[PDB]
Amino acid sequence: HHHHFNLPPGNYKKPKLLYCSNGGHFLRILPDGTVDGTRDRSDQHIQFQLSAESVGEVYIKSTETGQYLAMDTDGLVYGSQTPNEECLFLERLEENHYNTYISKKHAEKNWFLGIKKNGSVKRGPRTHYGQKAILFLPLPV
Repeated sequence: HHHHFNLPPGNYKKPKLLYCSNGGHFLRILPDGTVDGTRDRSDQHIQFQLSAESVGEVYIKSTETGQYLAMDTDGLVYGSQTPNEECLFLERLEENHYNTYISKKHAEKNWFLGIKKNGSVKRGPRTHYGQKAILFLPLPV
């Protein structure tokens, strides 16, 4: 409805690292549910298992902790112990080669997952099409 349907080649079979090209950070969920970006390729909290719920709809789960990436009503990204509506993301291809993650619940507002150059995760409303912060590369673990 609100977005295009260009999809990235499949990437759920194996766990992946979600590399943000903006500042070169790996998405990370700390045990306390804190979400940020880290440049430390040796972190034990940057590995995720993605799975398709519906074509183009995914869940992003931390393999270390089992926490699910989610986005709250206020646009803040957090780690959810259990899967819910806030955990569904629209996985799309962007600029022909990257992956973008749009909050399903907030799809009409174009709220995305994105990381600033300083490694801080962005609030939903601060993100938008055209930004570098929303571009991810799923890398092998």
